[PDB]
Amino acid sequence: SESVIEQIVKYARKGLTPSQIGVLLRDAHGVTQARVITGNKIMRILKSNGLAPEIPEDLYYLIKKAVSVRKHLERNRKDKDAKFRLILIESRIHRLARYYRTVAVLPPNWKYES
Amino acid sequence: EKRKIKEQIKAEKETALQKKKTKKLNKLTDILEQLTKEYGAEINADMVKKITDTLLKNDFKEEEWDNVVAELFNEEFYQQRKKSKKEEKLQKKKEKRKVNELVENALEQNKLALIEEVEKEEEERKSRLKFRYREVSPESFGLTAREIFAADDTDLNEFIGLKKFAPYRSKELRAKDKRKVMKARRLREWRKK
Amino acid sequence: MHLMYTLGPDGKRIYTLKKVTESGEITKSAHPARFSPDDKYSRQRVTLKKRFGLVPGQ
Amino acid sequence: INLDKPSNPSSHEVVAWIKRILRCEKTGHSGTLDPKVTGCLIVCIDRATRLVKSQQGAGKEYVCIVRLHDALKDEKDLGRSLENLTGATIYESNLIEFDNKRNLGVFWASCEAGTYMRTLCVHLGMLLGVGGHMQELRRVRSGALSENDNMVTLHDVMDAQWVYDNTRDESYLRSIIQPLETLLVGYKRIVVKDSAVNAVCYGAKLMIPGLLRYEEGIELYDEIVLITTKGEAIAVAIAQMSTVDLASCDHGVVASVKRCIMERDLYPRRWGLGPVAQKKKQMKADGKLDKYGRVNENTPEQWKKEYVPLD
Amino acid sequence: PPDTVLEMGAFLHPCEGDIVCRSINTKIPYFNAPIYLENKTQVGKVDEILGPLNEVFFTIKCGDGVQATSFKEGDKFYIAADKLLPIERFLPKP
RNA sequence: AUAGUCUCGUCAACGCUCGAGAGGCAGAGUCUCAAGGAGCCUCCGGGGGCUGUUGCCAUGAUAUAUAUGGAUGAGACAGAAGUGGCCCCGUUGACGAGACUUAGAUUAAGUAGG
RNA sequence: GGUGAAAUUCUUGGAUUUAUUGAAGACUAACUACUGCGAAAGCAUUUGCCAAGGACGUUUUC
Repeated sequence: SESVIEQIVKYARKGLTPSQIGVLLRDAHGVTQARVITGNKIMRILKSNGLAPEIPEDLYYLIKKAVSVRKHLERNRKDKDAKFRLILIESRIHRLARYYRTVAVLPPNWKYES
Repeated sequence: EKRKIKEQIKAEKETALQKKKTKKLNKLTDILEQLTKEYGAEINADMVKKITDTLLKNDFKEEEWDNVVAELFNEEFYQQRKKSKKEEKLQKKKEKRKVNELVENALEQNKLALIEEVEKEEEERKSRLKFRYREVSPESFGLTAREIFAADDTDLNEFIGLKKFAPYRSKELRAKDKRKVMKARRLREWRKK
Repeated sequence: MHLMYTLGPDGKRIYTLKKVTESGEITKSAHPARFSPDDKYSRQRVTLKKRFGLVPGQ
Repeated sequence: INLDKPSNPSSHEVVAWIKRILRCEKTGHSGTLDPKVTGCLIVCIDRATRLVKSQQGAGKEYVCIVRLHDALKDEKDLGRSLENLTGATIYESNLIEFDNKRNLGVFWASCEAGTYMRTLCVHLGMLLGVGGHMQELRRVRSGALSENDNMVTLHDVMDAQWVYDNTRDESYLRSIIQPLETLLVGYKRIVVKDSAVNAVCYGAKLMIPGLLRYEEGIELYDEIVLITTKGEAIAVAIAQMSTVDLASCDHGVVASVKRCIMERDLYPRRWGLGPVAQKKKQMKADGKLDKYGRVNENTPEQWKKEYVPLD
Repeated sequence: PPDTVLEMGAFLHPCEGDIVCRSINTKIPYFNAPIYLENKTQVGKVDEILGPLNEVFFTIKCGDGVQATSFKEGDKFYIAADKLLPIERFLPKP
C-alpha cells in the first residue's frame, strides 16, 4: 500500500487531523473493520514517513473551542456563562499543557497564551 | 429543519460525486476502446492502471483528454460456428466488463482524488486555526505498511507504544529503544506466532 | 392519429383517414388509450360508467 | 381474453400485466405484437395456456397506413403495385383508401408478422419510385377471434377485477372473459360418454364404447376435439378412424390425446365397469389371463377369437 | 395497556359526539374494541362499522372526558392488533 | 413389464423479426417546449382577420428536415438509479427428474345383512 | 381606605368606581412541577442570531 501511504502523506501535508485522516482513509478504502487501520497506525505510518504533529490533537481541539468561546465573548460581553467556562477550559488546557511538558511531547519552551 | 437541510446537502454531494464518477468512467473506457482499436492489440491491465493514475494526476479535462490521447500516441504508451462466435463475442464483452471493473478499481484508488475534485468544484460553484506537522527522523522499524496492516492494533501497541516513539524526546532513549526492538529473534518469533 | 373507423351496419369496423365520412358521421379513433399497471382510477371509471349503464354485463 | 393492445408496450409485458391484475397462476399468448403495433391480442389464462401451442401458425390480418414521400402521378397504378406484391409474405391484400394530397394510403392485408408489413411498405415505396414508409399498423385479426368478437381493453380487465373485488359482481368479468372453447370452434367434434371422460383425461385412448356422436368429414390422422354433452372440451386429439370406419366397426380405437385440456378428476372414475372389462378382470383374478392381461395358455380360445387387444 | 398498536383510522367527522374514521388498515376491528392514540392512550371504543367494501368507515364511541370537537382532520387512531378480523371472514363462503 | 397423460430442466437439429443492454416498459423528483407574445389592418375600450403552408420543442426512424409530429405529447438529468416492479424468438427429436393411470366406459328403479 | 374593633390619610375642588388617550418602570396569569435543565445563581410570550452542553452508542496519538 505505497500509494495509500503517499495519499496519507499528501493529506497530512494539507493540515488534516490524524483522526480525520484515518476516517477519510477508512471511507476511501471501504474498511469494514476499524481494527485494520486506526489512529495509532496512522501515527506510526507518519513517524515512519517522518512527519510528527506540532501540537497534540486534543490540545488543538481545546484551543479551537477556546478560540470559539473567545469570539463569542468578543461578540457578547454581557454573558457570564461563556466567560466562566472559558476560565474552566483554560484551567483544563493549562493542566494538560503542564502534563504534556512533563511528558515532553509538547516542547517546554512553548507556553499557552490566553 | 437543520437535519433535513444536512440530509439534502449530503444527497446533493453524493449525486454530484456519482455524476463525476460515471462521466470519468465512460470517457475513460471510451478512450481505452479507442486506444485498443488504434493499436490493434490487447492492452494489459497494469498499463491501463498506470494510464489511469497518470490521468488522475494530470487532472484531466477535455483538452487534457486530447493531450492524454497524444501521449497514448507516443511510443511508450503505444508499446504498452455462429453460436461459437456469439459465445466468443460474449467472452469479449466479459473481458471488456473486467476492464471496466479494473477502471472502477482505479477510480476507487483515486476516490480521495475524485472527492477532492468534487469538493473543489463545489467550492468554485459556491465561489467562497491550522494543524501543523513538524519534521521528524524516519524509522521504518523493519516492518512494511502491508505488514503493519496485516497485524492487529493491539499487537502493534504492545510491541511499540506511542510514548516510546515520542518525537520530541532525547535521541539516546530512541536509539536504545530501536536497538532493543530490532532483535532478529524477537521479530522471527513475532512473525512465526 | 391517422387510422380512423366507423361502425358498419352489420357491426363491423370500416377504416378511413377522413375525420368525417360522406354521410356526415364523425369517425372514431382506432387506437386504444394508453395503460399503466399502476392505474389507480378504476373506482372513478366504474362509478361514472354505472351512472349511465355503460358497464358491460350490467 | 380478446384484448386491444395499446401502442406503448410489447405483447409479453401486456400478458405479464394481465397475470398481475387477474392474479393468475400462468398466462400466455400465441401471436406476438411489436411495441408500436396495436390491435388484436389473444390472452390465454391458466388451462387455456395449453391451447397456445395449438394456436401457433394461425392466420393474421392487418390494417396498415403507408406514407408516401412524394405525390403520385397515377392513382390506380398504386393498387396494381399492391396487386404486384400480394401472393407469392402477404397472401391477400386490398387497398381501402388513398389520399394523394395527404400522401397516405390505408390498406387491409393478410400476413404472418408485423415486420413483413414494414417490408411491404418499403417495397411499395421502392416499386413506385416516390418512396414510402409505414405510418401506423394495426392487427385486426389474430387467430380465430377478430376485433369484432368481444374485444376489450386493459382498462376493462382492471375495472372488472376491481368490481369483483369490491362489489362482488361477476357479470363484468364474465362479459370480458370468454371460455377457452371459443378457440376450438373450427375443430371437428367427437362426443364422449361421461364414463369415458375421466379415462381420456388420464391418458387412455378413446375407443368405440366411449363414443356418442362423431362429426361428418373426419379423416385419418386429423385434428379433432373431444367434447362432452355439456359442450366443454376434454382434449385435442388425433383421429384414428374415418367417419365411415366409425360407423362400420364395433371394436377399435377412435382417437389419441394430443393435448389434454380438462382437469383430471373433474368427472368420477368409471372405467373397469362393464361386461367385457369385468369379464377380463374376473379371468385375470381366476388365472385364465396373466397378470399383465396378455393372452395366456389357460385362456380359452373363445375369448381369444372374440376379444383382440387394440394395444 | 396494549403491547403494540396499528394505524386503524383517520378522523373524518365529529358527528353526534362520536368520531367517524376512514379505515386506513385493511382488516375489520372487533365491536367495542378499545381505540388508542400512539402513546397507547385509550380514547374510546368502536361503536359502528359501516361503508362499502372498497371504503370502510368506522364510528368510535368516545370515552368519558373526551370530546369529539377536540380533534382535527388528519389525526390518526390506533388499535391493538389482537382486535382485528380478516375481511374475507364476513364475505360469503364459496 | 409395456404404454399414455400432467408439471419441469439440459442437449442436438431446423427455421425467424437472429435473442440480456450504454436495452425497453411501468413508476417517482427537477427542468424545457402549447402564437399565452409583437406589428399591421379592420367592424362595433372591445371583437374579427393577416403576417402565420410562420415561430417554439422532438425525430434521419430502410425516410421528402422546404419533411413528419406535438398534451389522447416529446426531450434532458439518465451510458444514471432501480429491478428483492415487469419483458426480451418458435418447432421437432432425445435425455434426465417428480407424480397419476395402465383405463374396452356398466346400471329401463336402490344399498347392506340374516 | 383598612381593622377583630379601630386608627393615619383622600376629597362635593369629585375622594372611590367606570370608559379612553399618552408616558415610565416591571412581569410573562392557568398549564406548573422537591422526578426537566444548570457547577451554583437560577430558568416557560412570539420570532430569528450566536456560542456551549446533558444522557446514549462507537471509540480514543489517550
